[PDB]
Amino acid sequence: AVPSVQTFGKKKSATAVAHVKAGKGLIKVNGSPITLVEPEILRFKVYEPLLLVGLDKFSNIDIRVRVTGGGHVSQVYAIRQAIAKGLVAYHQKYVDEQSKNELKKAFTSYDRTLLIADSRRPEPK
Amino acid sequence: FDRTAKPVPVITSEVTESLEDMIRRRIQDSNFDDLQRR
Amino acid sequence: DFEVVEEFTPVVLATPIPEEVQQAQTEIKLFNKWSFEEVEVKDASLVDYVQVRQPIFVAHTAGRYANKRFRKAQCPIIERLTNSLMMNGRNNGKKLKAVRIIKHTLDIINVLTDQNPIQVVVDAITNTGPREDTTRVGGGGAARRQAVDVSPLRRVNQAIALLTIGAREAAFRNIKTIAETLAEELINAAKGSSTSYAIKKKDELERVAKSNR
Amino acid sequence: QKALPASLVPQAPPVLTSKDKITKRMIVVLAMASLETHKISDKYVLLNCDDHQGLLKKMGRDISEARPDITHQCLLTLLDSPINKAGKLQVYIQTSRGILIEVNPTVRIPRTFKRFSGLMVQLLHKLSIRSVNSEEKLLKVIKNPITDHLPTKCRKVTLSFDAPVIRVQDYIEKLDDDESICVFVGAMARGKDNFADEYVDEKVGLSNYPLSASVACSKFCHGAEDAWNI
Amino acid sequence: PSTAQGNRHLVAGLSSGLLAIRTKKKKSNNFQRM
Amino acid sequence: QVDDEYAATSGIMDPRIIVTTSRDPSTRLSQFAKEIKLLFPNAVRLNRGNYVMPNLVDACKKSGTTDLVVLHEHRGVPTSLTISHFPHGPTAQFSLHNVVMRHDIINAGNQSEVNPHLIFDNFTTALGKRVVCILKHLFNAGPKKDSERVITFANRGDFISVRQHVYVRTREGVEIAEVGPRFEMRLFELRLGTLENKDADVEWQLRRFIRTANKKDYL
Amino acid sequence: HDFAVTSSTRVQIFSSRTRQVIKTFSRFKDVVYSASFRSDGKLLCAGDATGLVSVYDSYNPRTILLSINASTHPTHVTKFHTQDNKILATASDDRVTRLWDI
Amino acid sequence: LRIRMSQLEDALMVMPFSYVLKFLKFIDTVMQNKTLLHSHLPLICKNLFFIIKFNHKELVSQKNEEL
Amino acid sequence: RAWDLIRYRNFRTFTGTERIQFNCLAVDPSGEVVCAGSLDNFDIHVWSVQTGQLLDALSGHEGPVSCLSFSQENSVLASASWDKTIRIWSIFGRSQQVEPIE
Amino acid sequence: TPVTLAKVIKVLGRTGSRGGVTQVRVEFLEDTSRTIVRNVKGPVRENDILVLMESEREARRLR
Amino acid sequence: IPTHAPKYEENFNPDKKSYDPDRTRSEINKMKAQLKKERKFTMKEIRKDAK
RNA sequence: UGACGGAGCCAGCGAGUCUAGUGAAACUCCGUCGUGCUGGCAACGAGGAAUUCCUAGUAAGCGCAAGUCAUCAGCUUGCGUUGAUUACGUCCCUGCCCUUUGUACACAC
Repeated sequence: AVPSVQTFGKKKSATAVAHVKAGKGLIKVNGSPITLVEPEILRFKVYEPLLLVGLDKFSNIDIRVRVTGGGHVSQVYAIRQAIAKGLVAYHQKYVDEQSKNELKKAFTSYDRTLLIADSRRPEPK
Repeated sequence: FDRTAKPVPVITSEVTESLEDMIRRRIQDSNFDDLQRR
Repeated sequence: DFEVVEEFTPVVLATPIPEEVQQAQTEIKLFNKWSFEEVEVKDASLVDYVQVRQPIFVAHTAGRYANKRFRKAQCPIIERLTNSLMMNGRNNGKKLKAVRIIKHTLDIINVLTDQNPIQVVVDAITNTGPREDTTRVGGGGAARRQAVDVSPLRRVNQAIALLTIGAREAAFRNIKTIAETLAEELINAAKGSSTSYAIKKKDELERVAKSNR
Repeated sequence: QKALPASLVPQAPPVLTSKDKITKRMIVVLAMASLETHKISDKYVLLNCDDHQGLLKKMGRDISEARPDITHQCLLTLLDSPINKAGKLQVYIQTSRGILIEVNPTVRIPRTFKRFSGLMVQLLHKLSIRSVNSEEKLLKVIKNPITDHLPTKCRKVTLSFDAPVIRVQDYIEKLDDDESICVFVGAMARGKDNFADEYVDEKVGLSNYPLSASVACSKFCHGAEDAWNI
Repeated sequence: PSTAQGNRHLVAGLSSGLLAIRTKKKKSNNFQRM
Repeated sequence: QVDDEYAATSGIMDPRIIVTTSRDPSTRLSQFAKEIKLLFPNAVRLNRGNYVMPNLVDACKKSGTTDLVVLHEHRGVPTSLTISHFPHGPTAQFSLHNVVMRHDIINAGNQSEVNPHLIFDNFTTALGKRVVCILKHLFNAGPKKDSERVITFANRGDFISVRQHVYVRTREGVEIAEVGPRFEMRLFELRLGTLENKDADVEWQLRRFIRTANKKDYL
Repeated sequence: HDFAVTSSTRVQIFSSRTRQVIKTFSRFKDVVYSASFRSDGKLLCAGDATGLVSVYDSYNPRTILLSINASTHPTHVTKFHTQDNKILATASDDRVTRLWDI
Repeated sequence: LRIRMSQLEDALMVMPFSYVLKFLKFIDTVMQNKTLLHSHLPLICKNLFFIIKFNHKELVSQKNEEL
Repeated sequence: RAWDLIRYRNFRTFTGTERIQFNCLAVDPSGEVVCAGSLDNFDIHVWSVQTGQLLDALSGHEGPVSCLSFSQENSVLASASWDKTIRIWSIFGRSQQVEPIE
Repeated sequence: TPVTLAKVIKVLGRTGSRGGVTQVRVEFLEDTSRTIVRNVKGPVRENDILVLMESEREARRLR
Repeated sequence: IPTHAPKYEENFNPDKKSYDPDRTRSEINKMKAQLKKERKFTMKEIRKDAK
């Protein structure tokens, strides 16, 4: 019944599903808040989808992320990818396309690996 | 008693000179087998 | 005069976010402490090789810099310092330990010399990197050296190498750790005191090049 | 107006090694030493000019180049010099076969020759020699090149006979407060004084006469003692 | 010090080997809408 | 003649070979793998560590490599090699028994790297023709007729002796010299898909435990 | 809101709300004499009877930040500048005080 | 003449500007002997035009009426 | 195939070895090499123009090569294909370098 | 000693230089028209600046 | 500088082992090496004549 | 880069009525110590000369499973976790190879 949006963030074998919907503004990773995501030195790697665009985008929506697999740093990279492209997809579908591609421009100017992973490797020289 | 399979051959001077003068004969008469270009 | 309103309600979230964390949406600082603006590279020819113009939050950009030739000239120089810090057989792979001791050494660089530690480490790079060197012109192995110049990417490479391995040998079996020896090394290399391993090694390389020029 | 030290009782000087690249010192490098070992069948020896007629000619080399006596009598002179007792010197040697040996200041090199020969056999084959009191390790084969072990601020000169002659006292007070001095002296019987071209920026000499090896060492040491007030 | 803003202290350490500290100290949303 | 999954590019195109080790190899296996990549030409070596075999196979067969040689060891001494031909082709996997390598023995100089000549001795059965085709379509087609290195795959009772020789042709005969690794390899399995799955249909694999095992060759 | 008490061979920081020792500095070799905080309250200098000024950071006794080796005589008073931050004045039983840039 | 056409554009690019100036002196002397000017016209044209086309920025900043 | 627009002659014809149909091409600035991509082959075919031979077949796309273009200044090849990937090939001078941008 | 800065305008190719050392052609920054041939040690490309302790010396080959 | 005397054995031989001053631990090390080489040679020979 | 003592946490392989699934370690945090070897007068404190291998999820660190007709358990093969430095130029040295009519159709050389 609610406007909701589901995205995916992947690094090596971690995978994070982020559901974004309209709400009061709560960002929850694995049930716990976002301010508990260990190893606590990469908590700003998790935070930078919020601090790159401002918390006034997150003031009206609530995100929840479920992260399985991987290790510590692969899980924080999956979390930040899921949060970033979930915010982009929510502003695409339920807010205007101008804020959509402003968010895409800001995340892509920081690093496009917030939005597109580096996936299939190696190179056979 | 009995055993499953013939064990691995211990390489001797006579068998190495056997395949050695075999390939002497072979590369003398140049009757070897490679690929050919298409 | 003229002022723009662009938020129209004080932004409050349901998950409480710390005040310094939500203060970090106006400027990106390294570890939320050290600002990247007014951090210039005070020696030209090394600007465009020591990169301080995209600010980061932690020295763990997992981007790929080793698949084109001069692509590591735009890895941020804090992260190049971190990656060069995590090398020997004992400490291979341990980038989180390297990031944590880089955080500790920037804190104690600032508490000793009360100035910007990113500016201190950038000055240390641009003072450490040797501006001349010798190759061994062979002649089959005739032991004679000929002085060559040295490109700025090699100067930044050898600067980070000299600083980090000087911090290792200075922390080898003394009371100080790698963070404190690296802090002393970066401070002395920034001011250029000739008490550091790194710029003593630079002065030796440049003097040998001046000798068999 | 200036006070005394708080403790007048004389401490021993800190013995310096390659693990201290900070302190100003004097490195003396005995280059092209003749330290090779050989088998008899049952027995191992160090190659002399005198333990054989033609073991060296069976090995190909000539007998005039198998002289460990002169690096022995240089090592005695350097380690009985007062600068070694004061702790401002360490002695590196490098064999003509390219083997670098670090020599501690704390070592007591044996005074006769064949005791030193039996010491050099075990050093060359066990790569390490401990003390009788077995607490530290005081004669050891280390890894080439020597510039990995020399101090980071260190002027490296070499000694010869055909060079602009200097005086050691004013030459050493020319250099500054943290610069050491690495003096490559050749421990050959004869040869061209080019054994260390790739490490050295200054090739100097001490006399106008053909100077023996340990006499050149003792001349440079006594000049250093006068320059550093020892 | 001058800006103590809390529990304020006078401390004196003696030559006897001890330390003396003397301090001076310092319903419903429906009902509320009604 | 050339069989049904090699006939499209038999002599049209040069091969492209990857040579790679098992997982975290020992130093003698790395020396051995360098010897295999400069045994046969247009082969390069790839450092397998933390490579999954499905995405390794997929990266090879979309980069365009023809085939893969995976080497397995036992405390230095290499024990197996698997040859996987990539355009959904066959894998012949072999065990290696008497391995003597030049990096172990002697600095006898450098090798020759010419497109070599190839000798195949008494591969009489149809399985012999199959293993001849899979062993010689990892070599370069059409060498010069005065190429001075030859290699030999000689069957000696299901134990393929593998050697490499250089030669000149003198006035009274031909004088031979031994370069590179000698083996006796033996096929323990063929199957018809690539290395990724092991769900592929088996064309041949040796039956060790049947009671008529040691009565015949290429059983 | 905290104060450092210099007893013999240890310096204890007490809190001004519980009056118990929150933190303590015990790795001195002889009698520690003076212990003062910097004007920013971020680090703590302590002069010791062997003439070794050791400055730690406050609220972390395990990270000795630098050990100035002053005179061989006992150093009896060590305090940072009250205006400047990076200079430390140590007087000792050598009848000479020293200003050190840290 | 004896340098080859594949490495001629490298042979003319290696040489510095002092050698370019004396190359111009060489061309200036050689087009007075009109025998070996006319037997090497396209070679002189190719080399001279590549030389000043490559070194054009420095040549037009030289200040000497002799040149 | 190549066309002289002076003598109006088709002087060169380049085919592959696989009997595919070509959908896009790209030439060198210094026109030594022509390059062409198909929509059924996933390879890029690299022909010399001076001789007529097939100089290379660049492989690495996992989808039909939709478009080719040579950079006019530094002469790097850019191909882009339906596997959602643009790819940059350094062909000239010992590199054989591939950079895939997803 | 006063030092000078010089931007690479051309990495010289097919010179017979010793490996690990590449000849290069640099123009100055105080007068951006005059060049000099130097030969550098690390990896170098065009329009990057390198630091000359002297500029009174043209570079020969190394070999 | 203090002056220590160097510990070394006279008439050194690397191929012989060091002279341990205990005749019941040097002996067990000698006979452990002896059983290892003779056991290895013995079972190598019996498995190759089994082959 | 230690040693004690607590705590938080993160994988992917693997399921025969057969065996005699939950969970990893490195990591992260919080208290405590404090850096001159071994015996019933032996070795040893990161290993000489030489030598081998190596270019991105690569070197290296880390654990967990399996045990697939050959091989392997004095171990072998998988699987994930963490993850760099330096080349990415050059034929100067060492070698190996190719060509020496341009042929293939213009233009140009």
